[PDB]
Amino acid sequence: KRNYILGLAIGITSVGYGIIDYETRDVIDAGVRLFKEANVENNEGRRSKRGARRLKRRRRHRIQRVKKLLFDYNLLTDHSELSGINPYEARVKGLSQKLSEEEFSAALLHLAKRRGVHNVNEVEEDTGNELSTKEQISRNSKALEEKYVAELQLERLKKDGEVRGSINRFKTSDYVKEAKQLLKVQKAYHQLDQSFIDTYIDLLETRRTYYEGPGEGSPFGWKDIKEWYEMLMGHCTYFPEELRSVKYAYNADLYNALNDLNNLVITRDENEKLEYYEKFQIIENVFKQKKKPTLKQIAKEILVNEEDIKGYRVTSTGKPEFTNLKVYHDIKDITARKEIIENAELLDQIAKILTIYQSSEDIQEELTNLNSELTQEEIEQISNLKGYTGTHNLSLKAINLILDELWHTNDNQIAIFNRLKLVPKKVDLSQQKEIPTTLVDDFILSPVVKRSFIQSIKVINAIIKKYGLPNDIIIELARGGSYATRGLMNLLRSYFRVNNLDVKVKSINGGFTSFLRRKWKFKKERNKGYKHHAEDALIIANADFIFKEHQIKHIKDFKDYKYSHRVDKKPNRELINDTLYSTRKDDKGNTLIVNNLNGLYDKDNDKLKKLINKSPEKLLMYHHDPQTYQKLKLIMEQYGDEKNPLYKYYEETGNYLTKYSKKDNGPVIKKIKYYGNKLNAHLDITDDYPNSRNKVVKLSLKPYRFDVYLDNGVYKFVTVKNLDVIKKENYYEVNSKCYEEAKKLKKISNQAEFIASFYNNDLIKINGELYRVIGVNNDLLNRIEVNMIDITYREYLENMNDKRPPRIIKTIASKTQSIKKYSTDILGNLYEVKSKKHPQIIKKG
RNA sequence: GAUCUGAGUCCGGUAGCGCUAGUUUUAGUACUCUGGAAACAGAAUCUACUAAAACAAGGCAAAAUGCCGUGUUUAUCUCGUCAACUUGUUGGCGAGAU
DNA sequence: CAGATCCGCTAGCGCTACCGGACTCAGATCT
DNA sequence: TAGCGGATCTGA
Repeated sequence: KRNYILGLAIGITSVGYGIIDYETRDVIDAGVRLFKEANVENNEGRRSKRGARRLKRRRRHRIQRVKKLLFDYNLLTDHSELSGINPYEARVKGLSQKLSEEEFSAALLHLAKRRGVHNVNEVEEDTGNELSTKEQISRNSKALEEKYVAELQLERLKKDGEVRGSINRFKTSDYVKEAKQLLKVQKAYHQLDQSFIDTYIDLLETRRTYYEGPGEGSPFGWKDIKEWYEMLMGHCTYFPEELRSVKYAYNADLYNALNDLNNLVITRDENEKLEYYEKFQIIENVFKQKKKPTLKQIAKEILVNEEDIKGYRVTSTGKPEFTNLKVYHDIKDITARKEIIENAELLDQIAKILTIYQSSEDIQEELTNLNSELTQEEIEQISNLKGYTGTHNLSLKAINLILDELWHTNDNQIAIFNRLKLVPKKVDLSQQKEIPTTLVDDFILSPVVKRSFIQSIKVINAIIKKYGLPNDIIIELARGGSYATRGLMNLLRSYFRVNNLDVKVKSINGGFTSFLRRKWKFKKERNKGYKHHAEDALIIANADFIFKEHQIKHIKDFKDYKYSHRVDKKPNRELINDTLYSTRKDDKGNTLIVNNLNGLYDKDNDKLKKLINKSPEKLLMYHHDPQTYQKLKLIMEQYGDEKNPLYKYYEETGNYLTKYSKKDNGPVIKKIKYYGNKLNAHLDITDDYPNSRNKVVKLSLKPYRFDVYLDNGVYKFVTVKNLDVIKKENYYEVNSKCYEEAKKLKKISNQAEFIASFYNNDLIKINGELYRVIGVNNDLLNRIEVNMIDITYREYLENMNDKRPPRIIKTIASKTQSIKKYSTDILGNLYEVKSKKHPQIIKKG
């Protein structure tokens, strides 16, 4: 309808937008789009977890396979009990002496339990004494050439009293050697075939390789290593369809050499290009003779002085180096025969196999599959070859055409490609009115910048739909430098050009932006709010106005900012905290969680003394076996003013605090249990633990959403936890039984139906005040955590400068008058919304 | 100044494979009382060590052996179409609601 | 009963493949 | 990775 200049202030957590009229030169509308910062830590934690689960599942499956092996030979049965057997003593006995089949099974299962590290027996480094594994097992291996793993572990068990810890890391080769000696001794007495020993040793020593990955039933798996490398490697810079060539292919190295030789500038020829018959001679007398060509040796072939040579690439003060064909010389040494050397395609295939396949056994198999001329011995020699990794940026076909052209003409690669006329094509389809959001995914960015760009693209789409095609689009960026910015503008320019509705896209300069902000008065203070980002976008468009066209600016006084917050309705997230707590019934009859008090001998840690001063009965050692408590409390009161008597007592005696003993042999105490506050909100894990005397729970269960119900005037509130959502087929469905049960506790009438359903960062209007919901604080206490939409509560309190903690909790009780649900579009327009009836299905994909 | 190419260093990712640990329970041993006027273990379950087994709730798979589960996108409603393996949720157009 | 105050939340390495960026150098084309 | 899930505790 009306032309305008649109400013954008892309941040990590915010995309502020500002729309300034081209004619009146004043703001039409400005707003902010708030979203939680994308963090590499989130996905790295998810992947770290996925890997830990696979590790734990792999270990359990290996234990189960070992158990099946023991069953098939009747060594271990369901009637036998591993319990009561010390596996360390059993292993040390088995290395030299016969042992029973149940104790044999105990030793074998313990060996299969801990296998040792494989990454270190390949590469091990040692520097004195350190908290590293590569050095710890260095020291252990020093202690191993004398004795096996089990004997050293048992010796440590007698010396320090314990085996487990950082001291207990060893190599898989040591474990395999010990197990092999154990099995060699044991196979005489027991009925064990050779095949059983090899099967067990594979179970002990076998792990997946990094190129083999999970089972191909996984979404993360791959059928073959060739396909694994195919999806891994990039695509050609000119031919998107074509995959990159491996950088040590013979044609790629020839291409690089030809490129170098064309950069050569010779004066005696009075021309800048080198001759063809001369370049071929150089390449056939220097590059094919030396592993690394030398410019001085090139001077001999060119028959001209070195200072006449110019244009060679050089790195700092080093010699002028040229790109050399390592594959050609490597094949040349192992194979003197010239049919392999002559056939460049053979070197290309050999280099591709060497780069693709990570194992030497795989390389030999695929070299045999090549059915080439050279005999199997040279196949083994190539298999032993190493140093081939990475990919050349160009594809093999592009390299072939380019080198065929480079043999004759001395033009650089860009000129040859321009004469080859490959014209870039814009990836956007243009058949969608909105900017495609897939382009941001296409570009490689930091996760924070990628999410900010997606939000910015949707903001641009909404503005174009609401107001019309911008006259100009103007962008800033907080993170990513100017590189990500230029990618965003390449996207936007490509879309506008291909769709023929071209709009200028410009990024105002950071120095010029600072100059503009310094001009006049734009005060920046702490606790400004998101209106700060909105004002920055307005100032960005303001900067553009100065460049192309400051009196009576509406930017000075504009209390019309609209704040849009992203709503997170994504199911299946972190359900519950990973810590497992033990509970204990008190005298009264309430279930109390048990908390351990760690770091007793720490100067900074003074909790143990506070817990004694508050109430000593909270300590479990006061109630049970009180004499060590009385000794500890004598130590406690003796120091008094000292903040942590435990560390001081240990320092004076030289040893940590030990539990009371008349023989003075009592064990040292590292942690102390005390009684915690009673818990109502918990998840029972006690079923996992048979015959558990006391109930063991996980805590802090995360809510998904809460539905506000209204019966007979009083407002109710039902919480749907992340544990109540379960996945089937392609979708997520909340549990009907769990929802009905949770409705029973809140005792909502059957005739009542709910006002609305609230997800995280959803707008709610309680008693005429509108805040966005953070989450339900207490399900039983009927309180929900909220936050102010325009400014975060912490910043508002900091301006308010009060003592009260920055946290607002609202109670949905019998006294609240109204509850309303509001939604804002991405632009920030706020709407009262109508609710559906009881959402129990959410789609995935 | 910005694309392209290739020599390096230095950071950041995405996936994969493993290591030792951590929380908890059970069992055993130590240690704590008790008969003990003797043998024996009755309690206590606090403090350590060792083992096995459970670690986001769970869901698949059949053991001819293995896989998934903590991220990425997402304002709400009606409207006639079109899938989903045919009821309520989702591809797309319209329309409301500040 | 309504805020305020108090209190916890798994962890270190150790490799691998391929993708990206900044830099600095030697030369291409575009603006 | 500093916000979230909660329990206590004073007013009473």
